[PDB]
Amino acid sequence: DHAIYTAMGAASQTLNQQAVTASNLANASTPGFRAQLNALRAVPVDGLSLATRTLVTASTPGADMTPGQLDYTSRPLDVALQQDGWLVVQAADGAEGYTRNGNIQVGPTGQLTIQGHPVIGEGGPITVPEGSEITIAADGTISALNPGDPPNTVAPVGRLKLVKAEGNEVQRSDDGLFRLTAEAQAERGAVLAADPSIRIMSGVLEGSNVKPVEAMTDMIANARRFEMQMKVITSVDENEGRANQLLSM
Amino acid sequence: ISSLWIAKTGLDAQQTNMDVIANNLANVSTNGFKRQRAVFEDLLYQTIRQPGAQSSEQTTLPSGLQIGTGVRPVATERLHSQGNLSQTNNSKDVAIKGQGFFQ
Amino acid sequence: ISSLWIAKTGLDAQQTNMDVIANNLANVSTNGFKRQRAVFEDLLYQTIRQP
Amino acid sequence: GVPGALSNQPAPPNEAPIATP
Amino acid sequence: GVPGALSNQPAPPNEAPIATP
Amino acid sequence: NGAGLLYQGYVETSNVNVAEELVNMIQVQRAYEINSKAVSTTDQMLQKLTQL
Amino acid sequence: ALLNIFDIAGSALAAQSKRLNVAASNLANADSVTGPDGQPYRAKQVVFQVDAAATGGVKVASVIESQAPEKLVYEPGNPLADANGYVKMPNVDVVGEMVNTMSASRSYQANIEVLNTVKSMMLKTLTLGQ
Repeated sequence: DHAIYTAMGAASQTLNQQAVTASNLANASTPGFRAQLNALRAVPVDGLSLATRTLVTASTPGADMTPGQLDYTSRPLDVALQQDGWLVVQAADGAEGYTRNGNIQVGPTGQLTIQGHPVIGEGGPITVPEGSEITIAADGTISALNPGDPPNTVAPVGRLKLVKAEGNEVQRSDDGLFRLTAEAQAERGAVLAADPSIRIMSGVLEGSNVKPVEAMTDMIANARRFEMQMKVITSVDENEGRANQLLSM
Repeated sequence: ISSLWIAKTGLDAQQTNMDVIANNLANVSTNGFKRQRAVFEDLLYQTIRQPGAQSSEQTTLPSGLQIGTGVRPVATERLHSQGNLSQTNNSKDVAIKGQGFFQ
Repeated sequence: ISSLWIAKTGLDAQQTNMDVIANNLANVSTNGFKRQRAVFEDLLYQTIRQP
Repeated sequence: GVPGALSNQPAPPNEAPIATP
Repeated sequence: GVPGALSNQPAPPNEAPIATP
Repeated sequence: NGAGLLYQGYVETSNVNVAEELVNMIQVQRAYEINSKAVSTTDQMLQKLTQL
Repeated sequence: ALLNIFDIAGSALAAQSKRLNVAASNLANADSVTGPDGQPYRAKQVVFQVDAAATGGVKVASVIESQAPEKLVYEPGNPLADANGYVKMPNVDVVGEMVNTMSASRSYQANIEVLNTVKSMMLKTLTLGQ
């Protein structure tokens, strides 16, 4: 009689997985987006008799850090990272997070920032001259040229801080900025250290890694699974309703 | 169901992006025009179940889940680059280099 | 979503090549002009590790 | 005891954990 | 008042003017 | 102070390139179609649930 | 009272019908202009509220006009054009209206199924009164 509960739980988790897939498909064009992997997880109920009821609860692993594809925009301050590079920026709460959205912008007061959040380098957030043109090197050097001044006065005015996370130990926070897991940050320190083995490319921008074939296959599988679970639900309901009349005289 | 109200946001973002592209293509002959480029952002994620214990002498994958919320058009930037110069031979036409605007 | 952006980059590179060719051909009579040639190079290669 | 029979001790509670520690 | 309740008088007749008089 | 120079008789044209616009149009159309399919399959799921 | 279930379901059906009618009217007036007395057409939405009799049915207090800006289209040949030669086209989100219609239909079917089940239960209830 309780198989209806297992079937409805499976249906609800299928709906959750469908919602995850729809979320991945919707923002398929945001720059520097990481897809949200998902896979059903089994939980067996047991004890003292005939362990048969095994429930299903959907779960989502961290992400797939497969690099997104690069498109050339020729904008001087667009950065594309290596296989597993990250740019570290302070978040709203004041803590640091990691991202790959290379669409840097400069405010009216010489404040560099990715969308919403300022970029950090040596020390606090990096600041450039008031209206200087900015060029980004292949290793993170920010060269500034004051307008009108002759070209022979290009000066380095700071440096980006680049970290290296392999991917299995980073988890997406509530605002889309990745952070190290508990054990990873315990064993590598609260704040990561800059490394030179990471190179950027100026002028190109990174998209998102969403697989249309994977999305379509998951949608088809979820549709079929949900329909099967619904059929099991209605069969069990009809069986119980027909059998309920035994108590009569 | 959240799927409908997520795909609605996806469709809206796509429609606005198409409108921006159409606007850029419409004024392909407007003098002194700077092209538009629309950038979006994913909404804040909603967590349901926190991840459990990990690396406990086992090779299990994490168990936590968090559903998305959709995508919103966050900004639209105009590329203030340098365009080409067309010769009109009219004595009262001015083409400005570098950066600057007439008040 | 996979070959579209690669082909877009290729088209952009060919457009830049055409632009520099046209600029070279335009001032075929300008005194003291120097011909320009562009050099290309591929972007970053992604890696897929084997088991 | 065999299923469906009588017993003098209550069954232990059911847990069904998501992932064992 | 609330739709679906009981009233002692009919509602005024409906009309859809194409152009205002 | 960083100001530009003026050329007489010349007009600055729009800085629009059409290859990127066409590729963006293709990508936008494909994304729209896939989102429409997502809507359709979710609607089918809800219909099958309500036909319980 | 075991009979307020019918009232709740009927209120839900009426609210869903109202919302579907509003969506259909907006779709019909998607590309209209210069309604009665010349004022531009504006889209409308509905707001659902619960009747705290706790748990209660759903009602729609009033239809609220959209505050999203109207589309301004340059066409001086229309007498509605202002000093800038602009006409005010209504703001209609076709995808939004399609989604609203889908949601209304699904809610309507769910409520009718609930009514069917409760009607069967209530019909079976009276057999013990003899």
